[PDB]
Amino acid sequence: EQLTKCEVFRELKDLKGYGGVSLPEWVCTTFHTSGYDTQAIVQNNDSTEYGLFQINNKIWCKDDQNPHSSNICNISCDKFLDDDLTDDIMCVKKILDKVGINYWLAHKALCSEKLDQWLCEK
Ligand SMILES: [Ca+2]
Ligand SMILES: [K+]
Repeated sequence: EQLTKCEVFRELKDLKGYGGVSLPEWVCTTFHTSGYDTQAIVQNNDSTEYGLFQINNKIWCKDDQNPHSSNICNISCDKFLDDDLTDDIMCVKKILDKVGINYWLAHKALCSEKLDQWLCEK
């Protein structure tokens, strides 16, 4: 589904403060990672990134292109293409505990300033 700014804000609530990443940062970073599309798939050769968070199948989750992934998150990648972002968040929380916010490249380029464009009021 195609989510909006504030939908994302609501829905990423359990991520608020985890890793010292605020909700506004994540709204921005998700926007600039998947365009708020929960079914977004990016792939090459090679590797494929899945969902709101563009969680990859090289080390994070398993799929048919890389069934031999380390599968850190202990899950099928395609669980990251439905609307329940509960499992997506638990995996992002693991990406954060081991490689940090810079897995998401949009964070530093696009979401390191003008965080006022990413607020949801009331
Ligand atoms: Ca999911
Ligand atoms: K979109």
